[PDB]
Amino acid sequence: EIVLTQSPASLAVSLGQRATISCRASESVEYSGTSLMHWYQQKPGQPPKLLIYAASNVESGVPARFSGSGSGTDFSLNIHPVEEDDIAMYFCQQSRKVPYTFGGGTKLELKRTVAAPSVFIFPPSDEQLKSGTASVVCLLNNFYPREAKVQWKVDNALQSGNSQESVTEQDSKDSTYSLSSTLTLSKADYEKHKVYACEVTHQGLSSPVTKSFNRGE
Amino acid sequence: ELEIRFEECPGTKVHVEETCGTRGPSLRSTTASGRVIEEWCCRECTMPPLSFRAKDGCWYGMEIRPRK
Amino acid sequence: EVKLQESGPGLVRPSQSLSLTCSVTGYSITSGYYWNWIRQFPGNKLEWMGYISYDGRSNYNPSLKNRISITRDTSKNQFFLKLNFVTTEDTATYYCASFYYYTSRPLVYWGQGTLLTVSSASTKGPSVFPLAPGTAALGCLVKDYFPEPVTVSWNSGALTSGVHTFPAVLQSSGLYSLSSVVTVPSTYICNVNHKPSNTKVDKKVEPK
Repeated sequence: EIVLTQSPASLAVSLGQRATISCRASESVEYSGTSLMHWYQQKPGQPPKLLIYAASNVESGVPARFSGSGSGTDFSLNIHPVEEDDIAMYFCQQSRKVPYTFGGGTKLELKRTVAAPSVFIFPPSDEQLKSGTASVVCLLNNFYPREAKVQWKVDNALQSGNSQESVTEQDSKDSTYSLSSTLTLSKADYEKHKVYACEVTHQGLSSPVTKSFNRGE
Repeated sequence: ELEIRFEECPGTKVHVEETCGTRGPSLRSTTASGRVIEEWCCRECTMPPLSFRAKDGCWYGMEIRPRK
Repeated sequence: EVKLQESGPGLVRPSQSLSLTCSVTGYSITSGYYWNWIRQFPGNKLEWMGYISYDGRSNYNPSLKNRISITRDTSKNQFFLKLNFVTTEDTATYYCASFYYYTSRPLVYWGQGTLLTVSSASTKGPSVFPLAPGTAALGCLVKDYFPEPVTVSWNSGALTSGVHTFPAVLQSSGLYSLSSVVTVPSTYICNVNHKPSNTKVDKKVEPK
């Protein structure tokens, strides 16, 4: 099986700057002087879209800022100038030998200015407490960079193993991320403690911010 | 063997229109990537359209042009 | 117009059989193209499974050449992915795709994709709870459902700016949970649809 190694796994690039992804094949992909190597762009929630075929031919409808080069076992996709549309995954794929194989993909992220998260905490609905468990939710809205730390505090007792996070994809308009952390506790353990706190650590904050509440109003 | 056949190429449709381009090089119904060019035209050509069935697919007569 | 469309069951229990359909529109599957099946695991690695030609010749990925068939219905203009048995490792999004024979064989056409989850867990509808409150943030907590996905909107698709619907997370209970939020100046109802359970819930979030 022809193994395709893509590099880098991820790449952050600011608007207008050049972004170049590389693909390397375990063996030669040439056949009859043609590079049986193709490039695809995939957005979230969508199938891959053909960008470059035969390693250098830009498919109809694809903007001129894309280009491909290489031969043999080494190929490169080039985007310049990078635009906002271009935030996506990018795959190389060989069709020289069967089975056909893909690279691991390269996630393209956009660079922008620091944006601190707006932090919100939500207490468990008592409709959800009537059910028998309790989920405290903490929201981190519209921040950049992606790196953000969430830590839960129950009466300032540090928690572990009882929370689950989830981050959105880089927004198409403002290039920010958003995060949700959910603290799941038994309704028994929930009604035994007093102050629930969420402590967020982000580059856009001078020091970790905490949003809290007490059970009752 | 190259065959002359009066029927539309697979995945394509021919519109008789004054708006069409003039006669030119005979084009294949699929691009180099293999994408079908769906809509074709012609100025005064009669249906069904002239096509060539070749080793690599369906080609259209000189009178039949891509719509855009 | 050339269109490829997948369709399938969505959830299948382990060791059971899998059959997915790809319906082709605007082109006969008995001409020109090789009709392929590609799947994308979680983590986004793509694996080519096999094809069937316009002649009805098939070729398979050796990784699957004990359980896979790729059949076709020329009268319905469809081709199918047949997997004799599935494991939990076969959870992925399954794509159909085609390449023209007299080319460098790039995959020019793709289907929208279909999500397939393989798990012993049973289908269950979600419970929707409110996330109640300068700028204010509210939302809806969609908890304890299976399988994915859910679809959330706000005020029947009118409210669309400032909305963030998060990726689901798999709880230790084997069921999914996600939240959908929207920021707003200080009526709001989330619309949540889990079609594997025919659940359509409206829930109004206003603060106490």
